[PDB]
Amino acid sequence: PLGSPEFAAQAQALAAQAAAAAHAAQAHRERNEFPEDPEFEAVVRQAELAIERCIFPERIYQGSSGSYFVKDPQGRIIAVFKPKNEEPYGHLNPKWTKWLQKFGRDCLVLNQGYLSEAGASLVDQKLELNIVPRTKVVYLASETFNYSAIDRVKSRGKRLALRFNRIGLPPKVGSFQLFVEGYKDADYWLRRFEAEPLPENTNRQLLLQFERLVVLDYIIRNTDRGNDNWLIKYDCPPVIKVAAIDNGLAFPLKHPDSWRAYPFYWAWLPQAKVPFSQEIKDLILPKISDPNFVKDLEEDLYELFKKDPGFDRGQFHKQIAVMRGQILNLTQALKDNKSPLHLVQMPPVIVET
Amino acid sequence: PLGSPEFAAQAQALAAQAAAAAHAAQAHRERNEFPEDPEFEAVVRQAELAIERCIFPERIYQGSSGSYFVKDPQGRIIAVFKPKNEEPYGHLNPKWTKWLQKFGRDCLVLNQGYLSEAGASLVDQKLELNIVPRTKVVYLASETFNYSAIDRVKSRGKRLALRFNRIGLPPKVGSFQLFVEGYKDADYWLRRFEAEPLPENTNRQLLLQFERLVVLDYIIRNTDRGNDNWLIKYDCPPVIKVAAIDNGLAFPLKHPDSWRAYPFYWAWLPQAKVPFSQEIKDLILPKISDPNFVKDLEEDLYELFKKDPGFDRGQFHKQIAVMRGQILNLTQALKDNKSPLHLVQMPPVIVET
Amino acid sequence: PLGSPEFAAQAQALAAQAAAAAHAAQAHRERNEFPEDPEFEAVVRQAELAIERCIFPERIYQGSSGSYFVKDPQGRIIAVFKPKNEEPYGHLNPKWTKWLQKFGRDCLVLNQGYLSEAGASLVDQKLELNIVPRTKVVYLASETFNYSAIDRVKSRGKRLALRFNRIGLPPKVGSFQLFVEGYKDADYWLRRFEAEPLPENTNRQLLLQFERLVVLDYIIRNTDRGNDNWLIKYDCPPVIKVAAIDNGLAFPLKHPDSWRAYPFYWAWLPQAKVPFSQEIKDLILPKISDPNFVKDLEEDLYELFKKDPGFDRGQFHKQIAVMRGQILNLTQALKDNKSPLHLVQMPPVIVET
Amino acid sequence: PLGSPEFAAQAQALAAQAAAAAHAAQAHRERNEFPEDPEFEAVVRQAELAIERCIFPERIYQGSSGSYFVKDPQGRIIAVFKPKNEEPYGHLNPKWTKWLQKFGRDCLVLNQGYLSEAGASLVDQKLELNIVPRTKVVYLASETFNYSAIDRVKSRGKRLALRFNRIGLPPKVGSFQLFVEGYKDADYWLRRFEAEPLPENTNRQLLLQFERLVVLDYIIRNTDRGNDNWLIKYDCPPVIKVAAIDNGLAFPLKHPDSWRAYPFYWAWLPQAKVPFSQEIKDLILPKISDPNFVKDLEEDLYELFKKDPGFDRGQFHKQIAVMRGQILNLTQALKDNKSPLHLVQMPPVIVET
Amino acid sequence: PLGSPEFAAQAQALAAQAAAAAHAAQAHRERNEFPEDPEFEAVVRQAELAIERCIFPERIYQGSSGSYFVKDPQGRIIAVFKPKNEEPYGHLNPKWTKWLQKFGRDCLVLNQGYLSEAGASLVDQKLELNIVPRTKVVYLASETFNYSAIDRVKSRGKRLALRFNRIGLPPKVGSFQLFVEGYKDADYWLRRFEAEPLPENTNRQLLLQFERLVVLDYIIRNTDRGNDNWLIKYDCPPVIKVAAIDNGLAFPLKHPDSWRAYPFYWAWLPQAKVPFSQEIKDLILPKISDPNFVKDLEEDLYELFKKDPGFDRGQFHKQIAVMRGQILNLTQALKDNKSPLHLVQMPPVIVET
Ligand SMILES: Nc1ncnc2c1ncn2[C@@H]1O[C@H](COP(=O)(O)OP(=O)(O)O)[C@@H](O)[C@H]1O
Ligand SMILES: Nc1ncnc2c1ncn2[C@@H]1O[C@H](COP(=O)(O)OP(=O)(O)O)[C@@H](O)[C@H]1O
Ligand SMILES: Nc1ncnc2c1ncn2[C@@H]1O[C@H](COP(=O)(O)OP(=O)(O)O)[C@@H](O)[C@H]1O
Ligand SMILES: Nc1ncnc2c1ncn2[C@@H]1O[C@H](COP(=O)(O)OP(=O)(O)O)[C@@H](O)[C@H]1O
Ligand SMILES: Nc1ncnc2c1ncn2[C@@H]1O[C@H](COP(=O)(O)OP(=O)(O)O)[C@@H](O)[C@H]1O
Repeated sequence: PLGSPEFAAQAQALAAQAAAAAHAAQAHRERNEFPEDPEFEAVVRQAELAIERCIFPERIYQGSSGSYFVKDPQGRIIAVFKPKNEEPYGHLNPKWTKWLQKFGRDCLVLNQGYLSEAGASLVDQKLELNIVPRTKVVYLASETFNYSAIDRVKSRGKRLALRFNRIGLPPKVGSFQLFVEGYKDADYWLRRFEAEPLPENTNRQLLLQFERLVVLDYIIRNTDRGNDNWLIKYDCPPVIKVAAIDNGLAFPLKHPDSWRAYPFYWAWLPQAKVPFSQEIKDLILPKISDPNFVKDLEEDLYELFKKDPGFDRGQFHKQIAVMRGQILNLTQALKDNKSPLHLVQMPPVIVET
Repeated sequence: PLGSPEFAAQAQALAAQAAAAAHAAQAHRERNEFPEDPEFEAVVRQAELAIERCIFPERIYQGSSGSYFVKDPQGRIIAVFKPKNEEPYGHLNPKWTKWLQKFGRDCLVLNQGYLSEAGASLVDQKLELNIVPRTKVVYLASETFNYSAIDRVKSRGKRLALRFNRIGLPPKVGSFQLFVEGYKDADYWLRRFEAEPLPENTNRQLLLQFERLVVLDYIIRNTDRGNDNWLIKYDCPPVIKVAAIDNGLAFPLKHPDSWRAYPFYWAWLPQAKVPFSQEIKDLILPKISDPNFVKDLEEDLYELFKKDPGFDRGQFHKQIAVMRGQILNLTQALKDNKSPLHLVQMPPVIVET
Repeated sequence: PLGSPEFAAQAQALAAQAAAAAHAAQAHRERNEFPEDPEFEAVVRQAELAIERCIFPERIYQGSSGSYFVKDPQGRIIAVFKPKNEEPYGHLNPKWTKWLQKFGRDCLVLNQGYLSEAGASLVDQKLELNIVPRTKVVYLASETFNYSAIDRVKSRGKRLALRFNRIGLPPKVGSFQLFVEGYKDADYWLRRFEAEPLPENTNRQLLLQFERLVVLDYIIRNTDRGNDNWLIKYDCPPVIKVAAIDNGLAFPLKHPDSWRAYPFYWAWLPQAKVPFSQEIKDLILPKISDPNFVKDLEEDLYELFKKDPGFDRGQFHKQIAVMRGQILNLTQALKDNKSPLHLVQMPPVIVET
Repeated sequence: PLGSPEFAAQAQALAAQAAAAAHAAQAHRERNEFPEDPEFEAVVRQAELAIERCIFPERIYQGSSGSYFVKDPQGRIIAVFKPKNEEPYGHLNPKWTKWLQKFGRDCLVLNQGYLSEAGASLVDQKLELNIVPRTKVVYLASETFNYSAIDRVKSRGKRLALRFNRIGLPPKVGSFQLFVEGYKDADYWLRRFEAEPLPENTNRQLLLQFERLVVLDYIIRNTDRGNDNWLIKYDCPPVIKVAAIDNGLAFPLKHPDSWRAYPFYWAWLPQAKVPFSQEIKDLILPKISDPNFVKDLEEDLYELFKKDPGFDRGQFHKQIAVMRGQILNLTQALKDNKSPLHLVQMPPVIVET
Repeated sequence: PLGSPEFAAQAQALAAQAAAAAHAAQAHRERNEFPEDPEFEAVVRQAELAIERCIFPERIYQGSSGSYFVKDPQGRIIAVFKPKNEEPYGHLNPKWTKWLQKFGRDCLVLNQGYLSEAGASLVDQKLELNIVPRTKVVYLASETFNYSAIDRVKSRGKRLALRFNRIGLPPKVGSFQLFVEGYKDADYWLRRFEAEPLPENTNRQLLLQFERLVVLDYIIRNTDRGNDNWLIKYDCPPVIKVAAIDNGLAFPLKHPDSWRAYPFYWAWLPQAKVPFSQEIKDLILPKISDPNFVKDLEEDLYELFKKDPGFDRGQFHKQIAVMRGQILNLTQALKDNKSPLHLVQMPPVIVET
């Protein structure tokens, strides 16, 4: 029916349903569905629930201004939430990027912290490191988040959606990282271990965890890893665990102008001279040296990243080019039984496809 | 020394000191000095003090999103603070006004609520009504006010001024109205009085207070007087007092397009039919019928108003033209022993100078 | 003669001579006169001389693309020259700065490397540290510098100035740092000393030098000090000397967004835990705690900085505000016999005047 | 399958492969393949090879700033390379052409020297003159070419392409003309011949070569032929050869405003009065008087020319119109046994199609 | 006191009074004062008076849409009022003139009808012709004029000026021409006279009047004189009078492109062949041939014309240049006892000063 009334009717079926799909996309996102990870989705519902019952995510007192401790309805801290528009460069929305070079010393993209945060977790899972607490992109509305004067006043009047939902403040997008319990700043424990050495079996464990951290931080090329920035959990009377937690500043789009800037702080630790174990070599090498694994990972990051309103294909390629370079270096250092310290000394490479 | 080296040196004395004055004006304002009213200034210091000791002005739960209960260091509520940039139209700063007509149904100016608030108090004092709690333009900085993401992050780092002041968040300008104790919504009491009439002596008092309210609300042509909006204080075992408290929406720049919109809600009360007393006639008439009193008042409002960044001489004339018209009507109704109700029925006049 | 023919003639004396001064300013700068330091000026003449005789400054092979080893007519390396327009952000000349915020993660100004370079030397002298080899702002023309295609072709034809000078390529402005002989990367020596400890008297010397480095790097808040970046000279059969040499990335305009980025690399050395000596306390404290010394230094930097075409008063204040903050911290740590390591741990302060 | 799923899939086959073709076009060009002339391609590989082994094309000392002597890995000069962006008007890239007339005295196009250079060779081959050394459009990257500050710094970091190529500096496009050995400035020999006349047989040879030069220079209407600009090779104890070498300024788009400007310098030589031989008449006439030969040549030049980013169809027609006019004049002078001198005296014609 | 406090105070006397003068100029104009002609001013007051008492100027039924019959309070027609903004090209206010040539066939200025109207009267008086009824530039406000929707609604609300004037609609500027009684279309009478000739004495009178018309229409170069356009008053049982009444389209800025367009319609009448009398020659020649009279007249028109908001000095010169040309021709034809018909046949001249 190439030019017939039967087809022109079908084209109008598609037209109006595609406009129905495009109208109701924002509501579909703000629903927070994770078919692929029900355990996480549960914790989000729990977060949403305490919000209704009026137990509000509270600002983190000593950290940044942009991060919140999400509480469950009982009162327990269950997650950390960092909203996109509460990041430092949260303004500058009318993308002003193409106007700038058509620059600069900056090596990170402008306002995609929450996506770095989420992407770190995504690389973690793909590599099976389990050091980054599951963290995903999530919508949340709360009295305690930083809204604008207009946003607040608009929201005093009763509003209803249509499925007769009440509408509070506009939900903010951000990273929602699962909170983990009984951990401490890596350096706190690290210096105690210096005073008291650990039983060699336990210490062998700490070292396996630490290697995983190195791998993760090298691939995403974290910009901001201190030794206060990862966490160690350790209880004596016997397991020891690390948690990689502050990954808002990774996935740069070029290696920094000077090598000295943005160092990996763990590279100065004595642990860093210990050559990579076999355990890490056959957990990681089978993956990162398969071109399909890297191809598949790149695409996972593409999907996650595109979500952002400000997404730029040009940037994403630059970002991936850096990562490829890291993967390359890492592969080498893994094949030659080198150590984390050796790895950070290898000259940075970019790989263009 | 009209073109000599002795004078050219004196001109450079003036140049650099006038630039020193213009540099350090913002710090001079944010200091909150009131030579003319030390009692008020004291309460501001007290507000500033609790801020340092970490007793923060808290958001008013049931009212608007833009208003805060300032507390003293003890915990007592001492003032209401409404910041300019937390008003509904707080955005729209790059004055976009001349671009609009060179409009509209709107009869109030855009973002000068705090000045209406302050101006109401200023008219109160000039007329000696003492129904508006002293309220002035004040700078305050606090964790609990609504700042932007940038403003917050910028302020985590230690900053010092130079007289080695610490610098918190940037101080906000707004209205700072003295809080008054033991009052209730005018209509709460008003309906009780209907059930229980008041002793005629007390009732005569309520009526004197009420006349003052009428006068104030008519001259500034309040846009937003409900009967929940003014307050009555009354304790039995014998004085009764009114408080005019929510004057953010007065000093319009034209009479509203339709007379029916923005009514004075007290005009429907039975009290409003009672003709103006002698007490009010010789408290007000000697003032508002002296052209110099009005001239002097206009200039007080000019000085207060100009403070605003968005101030517009064109608007201020329109504003004053309306007020003159009200004063005119009021003068008439006062000379002819008319009642508040009669007064609100008189056709609105504008007076152009 | 306020409006007379005698004065109008004098005003024309000034008009045409001020236009003569403004015409011939560029030639006056490109002359490289240093009344205040004849020893340096000599070395510049020597550099200019080898240029004529065709001994060309050669590109530094392993470093950056923007730096040249200036040779005397004999062949000896006598200076390092880094031209402004060969810096990384050398383009972007039509100042596009005000168009950007009226940003950003960048904490250094755009294209003022040569001035940081020169300013470091200027702070050195003022404090009498003598660890930075004298370095000033200098004009040089050479075949080997990176010119544009036009600049090169234009310069094949014979040109003459008028004092019948020949004109080669257009002279470039940059930093001209005196070359120092027999030094090596600080870490080269530092690790040898670890194998072989130094005689305690010599080692006490190394420590006095090192303190000076700390002081310099903290005040200008160098962004880019590695342990390959300063140099140690040491000959055994007994003095030891440091040279602070790569100061192109100091005088930031804000403390970096994250404390972890741009660390001072010497802070990890064991030397850094040794508390500040008396020798440094009475060489520096008498200076940096006199408000006039700081006032005088600020003005020296102002004069040097303004030279740049892109200079911005707004930036320069931000820059000075940072430095004041450093001076403040430094003063404290010097009074309390603290160590360099303690000093870098003190929270960064900004001081606004 | 005009609107079916089988076809929509095929359209996506084309879409993504055409985008793959368009992505990887620049890499395809920078490869320098000449199926049609393997002997030339070889010399390019040889040039590329010495570049890797670090034998760099060196600047031509006495000529222009834009030309380089390409060396093979042995050290021998094998080619002359003139990059497009090192031509005099190499800037002005954002084509600013249509903005200019919607002018001027200029009769050559702005920045297509390398194409004139290449086109001269292309006309040579088509006419079988063999006086222009084979010269084609070629990409080359080298330390010694004139790059920008950014281009240089960007290229210090290791980069890799993906077929795991290393990436040096960005390759420049230009003309790559085969270097020819043992030649001298035409006038050098020409004046010696005046002192010593040549054996009449040899001299008859010189004259056949010279006619070919005339033909070539007249058709492309070279703008810049001196008598230092073509070369004669001559060895006594017996052949003599000319080489037409500097053809960067031909293919004008109009005849010059004044006939006197841009003369053909050989027209003043005594040789120029000698009428065209039969040898040239039946080598050239059979060609240039066949309309198909001219049609075919025009299309060869079209293909070569379009390569340029700045190409303009409007200009190319004007260019071809001039050439047609020359061909016309030339045909005439060839039919009537006229001499080169007669030919240059014939009034310039333009032929529009 | 050239730079003293005594003078700076006097300069502020001038500043604020000159701003007082400039503020209250519009009110000063809208007052309609004619010191120089009290008889006219009276009739304006009378017009204003009937307006208040609600006897409104009524639209002229058969003429243009822009003209009104002003009535006195009794009901008698006393004047014709043509408002500027009711002319055909009344829009186009934001002068768009300089944007047009930096054109055209149009030979009149855009929207200055009322000034032509007024200027005709002004030329009449200066020459003492007394055929144009006194007409001046006048402000009037009336319900019946054509106002905009906004103008009307704005004016329902009571407004007062400050000398406690009420404010009706905004007053319009226009021409206010005295109405004259018992006249008829010139051609009505003219054709009757053809049937009945007039007594020769009366006819001699008609001819003197007619000459005056010719003079007036030629000098201002009326564009639009029909024979219905001037009026004759004639009563039998003995004077006869003409009235020149519709002069809205004179003072062109160039002679029309074609001579045939805009003819003087009286030129076809038989009267027009009768040579100019002595009476007109010594009433006009003594004037128009004195250069000072013309100089003085030009300045009177300048003053009148400048009033217009759209006034343009460039145009006014062109206008005066045309008139000078007419005066020149007229002078000639008056000296040589020529007739009106001869005069209109003389080629148009422009005279530039
Ligand atoms: N997923 C997590 N589980 C447990 N503790 C966390 C987690 N994320 C952050 N923290 C802790 O909470 C605080 C939050 O700060 P962080 O998220 O690192 O950003 P910043 O310090 O820049 O605000 C830190 O003390 C950190 O140790
Ligand atoms: N100066 C004051 N003294 C005492 N009570 C006040 C004062 N101002 C406001 N209130 C009370 O506090 C609440 C604040 O609301 P208000 O200032 O009227 O603005 P909104 O209701 O629009 O937020 C009201 O309940 C009012 O009764
Ligand atoms: N003033 C100086 N005296 C002696 N050696 C120097 C001096 N400046 C730099 N060098 C040395 O020369 C090289 C130049 O590099 P440098 O100026 O540090 O910048 P980059 O390494 O970024 O090019 C380094 O090896 C350094 O050790
Ligand atoms: N293809 C070639 N073969 C041999 N010699 C050449 C060739 N091209 C140029 N030369 C010689 O090398 C020098 C290069 O200059 P040229 O290419 O003519 O441009 P310019 O003189 O404008 O730089 C000249 O001396 C010329 O004689
Ligand atoms: N000053 C005047 N005195 C007497 N009658 C007039 C006067 N002006 C106009 N009229 C008459 O009133 C009518 C008005 O028309 P007029 O002013 O000529 O312009 P239009 O015909 O274009 O509207 C005409 O009939 C004219 O005869």
